Amino acid sequence: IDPFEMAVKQLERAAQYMDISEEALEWLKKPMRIVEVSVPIEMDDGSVKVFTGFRVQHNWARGPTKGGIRWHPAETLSTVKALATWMTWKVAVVDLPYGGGKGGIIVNPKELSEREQERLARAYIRAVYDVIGPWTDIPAPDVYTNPKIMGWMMDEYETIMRRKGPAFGVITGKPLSIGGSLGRGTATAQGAIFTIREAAKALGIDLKGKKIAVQGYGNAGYYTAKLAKEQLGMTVVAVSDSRGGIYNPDGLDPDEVLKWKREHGSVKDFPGATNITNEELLELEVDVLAPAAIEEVITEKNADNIKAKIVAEVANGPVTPEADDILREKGILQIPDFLCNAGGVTVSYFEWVQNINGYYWTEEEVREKLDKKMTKAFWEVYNTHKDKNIHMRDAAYVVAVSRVYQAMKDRGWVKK
Repeated sequence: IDPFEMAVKQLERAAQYMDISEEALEWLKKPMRIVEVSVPIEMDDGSVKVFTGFRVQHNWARGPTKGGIRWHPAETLSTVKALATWMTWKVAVVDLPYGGGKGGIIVNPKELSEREQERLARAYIRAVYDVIGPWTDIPAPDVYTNPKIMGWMMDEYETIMRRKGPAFGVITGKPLSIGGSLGRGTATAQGAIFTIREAAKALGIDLKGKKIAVQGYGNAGYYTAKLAKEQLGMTVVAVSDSRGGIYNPDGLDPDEVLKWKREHGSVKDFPGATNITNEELLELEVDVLAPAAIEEVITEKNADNIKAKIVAEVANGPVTPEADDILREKGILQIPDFLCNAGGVTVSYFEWVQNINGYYWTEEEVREKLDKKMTKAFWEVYNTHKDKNIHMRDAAYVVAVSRVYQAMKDRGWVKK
């Protein structure tokens, strides 16, 4: 099952729930520009190896395209195109002046040296310079790619551009020393927490004293649990990793859990915590469940056993459509996967704005702006949910596609 076909099928599913012209749908089913380039670098042994690089710009009706760069040995053009299509709706649902973009290199960075990684980043910039820019296409960190690569890429772009403009704004996720932005580390978790708070508010419930269970204990789940406990006052009762999971009714402190994980190798054998597997955690009775791990974790098999009132899809697509329908029939409020984790792209947009303006904000300003954006986006999606009597995921798709379609119609690209 190809990923781009999956994305197109999802888009058609969304379109049959809204009034959109056929020509606009056909336009949206095709990326507007796809760039495939060869990336030659010099290895440490002296030889020259050529890698395959991609840069897909799905749509730029609303503004310059946005999207990360992946360095994964399993990268394909279909995956990049599907992720660019997903990024279009992701930036549209938050009402950002951005389009959809995505890049990738077919490479295994685990076997590349520090110098070789720098050469790869610089060569990728030298190859895709003609299709990227501060107002054309803004890359971002992604799978197996870190802010250090962002700094290298920005330096190479500035060298090529000869400092004729805001070279800091060409790429986001940069280190603080060079055009970086505060609050980037906790962006996704902050957005997820804000969406969870808004969902609980809408449902008429109090977070203070409520249980939460988080699956996956990476950089998105640990901050989610942390900020949940501080801001929402919720009692974290269960966390899990790929190896295993733990559960303790009284409450878990994520700090020593992460310490233990980064000292033991996994989040298990915690004192007073019962060792449980991911499936037991998923079916555990809680108030908020936040899957922040490998995709497709809530399927039709365990959909009925879920007892969480709110399911926050922090990860990218952890719920299958059939399990999604089952959860909807059970009165479970699902936050769309590309709406819950939209804090990262929002903070990236804030970083781009700071770079473009030459003025940089503080932590509090970034946090309050992110709160405003997430609150407005979630209430828009929820109002569409209630007005159209369609699925929340479907409501988010309707909102995003409606915004993109209006932008296209205003530009005159589509006449209907």
